[PDB]
Amino acid sequence: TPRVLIANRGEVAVRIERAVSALGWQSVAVYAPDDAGSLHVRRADEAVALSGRGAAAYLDGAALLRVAQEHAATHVHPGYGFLSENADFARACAQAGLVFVGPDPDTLDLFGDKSRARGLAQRLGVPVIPGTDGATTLEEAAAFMQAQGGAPVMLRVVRQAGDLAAAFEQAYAERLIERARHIEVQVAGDGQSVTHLWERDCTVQRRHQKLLEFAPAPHLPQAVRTALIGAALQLAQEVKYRCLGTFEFLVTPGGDFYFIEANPRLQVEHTVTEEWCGTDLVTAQLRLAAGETLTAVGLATQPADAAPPPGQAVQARVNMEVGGGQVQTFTPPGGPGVRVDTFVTTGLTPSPQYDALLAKVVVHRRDAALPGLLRQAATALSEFQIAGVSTNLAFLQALLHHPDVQHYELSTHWLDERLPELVTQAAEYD
Amino acid sequence: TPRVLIANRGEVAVRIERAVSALGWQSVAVYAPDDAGSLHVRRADEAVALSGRGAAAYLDGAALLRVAQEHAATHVHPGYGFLSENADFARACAQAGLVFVGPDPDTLDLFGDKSRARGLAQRLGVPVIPGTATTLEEAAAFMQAQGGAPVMLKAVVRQAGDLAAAFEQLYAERLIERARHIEVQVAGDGQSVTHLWERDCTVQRRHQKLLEFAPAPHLPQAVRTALIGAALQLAQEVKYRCLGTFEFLVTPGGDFYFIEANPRLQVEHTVTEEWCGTDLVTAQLRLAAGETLTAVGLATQPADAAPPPGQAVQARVNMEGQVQTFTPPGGPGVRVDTFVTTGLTPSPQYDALLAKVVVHRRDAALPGLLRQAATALSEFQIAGVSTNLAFLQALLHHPDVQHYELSTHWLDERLPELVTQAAEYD
Repeated sequence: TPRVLIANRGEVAVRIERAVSALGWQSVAVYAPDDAGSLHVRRADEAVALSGRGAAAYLDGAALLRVAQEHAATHVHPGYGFLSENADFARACAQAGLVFVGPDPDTLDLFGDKSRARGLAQRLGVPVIPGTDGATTLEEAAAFMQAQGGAPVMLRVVRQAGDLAAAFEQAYAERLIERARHIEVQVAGDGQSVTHLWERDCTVQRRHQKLLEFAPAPHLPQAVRTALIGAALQLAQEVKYRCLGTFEFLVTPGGDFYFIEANPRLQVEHTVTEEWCGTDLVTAQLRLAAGETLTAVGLATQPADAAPPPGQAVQARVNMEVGGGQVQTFTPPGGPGVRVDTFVTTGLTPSPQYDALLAKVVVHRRDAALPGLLRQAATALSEFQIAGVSTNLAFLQALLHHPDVQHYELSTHWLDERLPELVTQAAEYD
Repeated sequence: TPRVLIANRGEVAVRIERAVSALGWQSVAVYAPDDAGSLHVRRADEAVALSGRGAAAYLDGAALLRVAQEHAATHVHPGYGFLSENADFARACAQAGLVFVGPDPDTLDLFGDKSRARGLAQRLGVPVIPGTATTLEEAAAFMQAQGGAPVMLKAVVRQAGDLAAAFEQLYAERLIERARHIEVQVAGDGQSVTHLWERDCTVQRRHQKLLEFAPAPHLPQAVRTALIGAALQLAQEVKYRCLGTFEFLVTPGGDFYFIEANPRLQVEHTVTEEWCGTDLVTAQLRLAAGETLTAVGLATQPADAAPPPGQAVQARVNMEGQVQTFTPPGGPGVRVDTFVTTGLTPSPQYDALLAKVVVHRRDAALPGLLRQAATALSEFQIAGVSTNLAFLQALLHHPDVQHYELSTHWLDERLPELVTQAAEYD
């Protein structure tokens, strides 16, 4: 029976402890003292204190390897963030007789390298953003910028050939892709075959942090869907992918797409796909790591144009925001069509060592119309009673009532452009 | 846009507010003053105080009709309990231009009368429990013809000589031993009928359900198909509209007997919802407003339709003070339906139900569901009132429940054992 070391904390470590229990396996959690009131502590079958201090304590690869040895772990689940994309760490697990819950280290190395992941995309016919592939010839950043014809470029954002030398100095030539949606494809594999759980749309972002994530992508034509999934399946198949991974794209209004990132791990938003599709991704992920087939783990091996599930779901990230305080009242929404993934209980004082996430609220219904889903999600959020720390709950409600979200007339820059209006609107919910 | 008067309170009234909302419709809630801390007050689009007191307040038919008139309601949802089986009330709604969310009043009468419903089952070939107008010389004659098997009087006698002494404290029927409680969920649009398969509610404390399973664990398909086909006969026969449940006792070899037709939503609709991936209450409302099964998203399907994969169970968390801490479980595979929030003081005018906890998984093996259920309940933080949480845990860990080697008399027989056991979980 596996003994799974959860090399992570917070809402993901809780998540993992619940999939481990569902399998009849055992879990070993780790914690830093400033994290000790976290639900992931109590929820493990056994929790092991780290001698490190902060976020640092969870990133000490050799410390985690000591924990694993000392407590007879067989498997290491890195969750997301921390060491989930660290190929050396995966190697070191492998070396110590531990199975890393993730693809092979060579695949970690590949998808973690901008230049190798691009070249792979290019060799398979998968479009990528126009850019400088490596280094940056740099007086010429101007030359590529001149080749973009007046269109803006990201290093900072450079809009004029004149502004380049000065903006550049502040601190690698990519075309700025404007008016696009962020659409990503969930993959799974067993090392022989690959499959998919369709898509998610994570377009509503605040300085590149995702706030609202939708499965399906609203108002997406099937032809674009089947193309996105086909691209993702080609990437995964080419590396003989094992376990879970997500392939991220920017998609223009007319359905052009650009491969932007391969995340070779579980993601925060895996929850929306779970509730839309009626599937447990994390038990599947664990079983795939332990050597079962897609068919044995209960994932259908399906083509890119497979008809998507009916219904719809959205996840909202509830954040503390910044600030401090001890959590005094904390009573997340529940009941039909709502699911909440957290680590927070009453009397917790969150530590600034860790990100601002307090809870993820997933809302799901079985009809197709977006406005009805947004109304349901706003209601569920309005039932979230938090006292003692400040949150984004009003801001989430302003998002969910905004017309442009109601028609999904959105791009990845939508929110940053409208931040003052949205902050005004949020005071009606405060 | 309909405005639905919710003639009820507590968790079901919150349930119905949620379904009305999903539809883009409007709710009007009602409450007695001592119930004003309930979630169903604030969760409704508009809430109205009753001038009655406690439970009585909610049973005042004419008062409710006055609320409906004054607030321009169009539909009345009676939930379950209270006036949900009251045919006179249903008639009165219709008279006042309010659509009663449930079947026609002639069906409420029929299914509310033991002798008419027995009679219907009999005409249709559906077995009913042997039984009896009393006369002690009808009771003792029946007891004899049962050749020594026990018998119940209602509305428990083991020996002929024990009868008359026992009698006075009425009709008589065979006591059905070693049976499971299996019930079939029906839905109709008045033209056609369909089902969402079965539930098992065998674990009972003096006839009060505590754990309710969908599907019925370790049920042969042949027995499923028969149960469903019997229920579908009963419902097609009355051209049933809306939701209704047909309950049976089932022997270990698969004999079954019709025991009750509940022509309404039930408390344990929630387990079927999670197992099947269906919203029964929005269907029910749409069905009451005259859409077809098809139009409301319900497959019209035969008795032998293959059941959905996975499994689900509901546990009823009961107060059995002021609620100082209330933090229900959550996360993947759990759903909690309540009305309670921190600082509510429960009124002893209303039943002991605090929360329904529904746990759902997509594999087949029962012990793993039980384990999941137990772990969810261990996360339920309640302070200020006493609950049945530890008791519920002892149920979930018991080997007989793990093997589903149960009957409707199982818990009652083992109550001291289980009460001992529960002590380990607090």
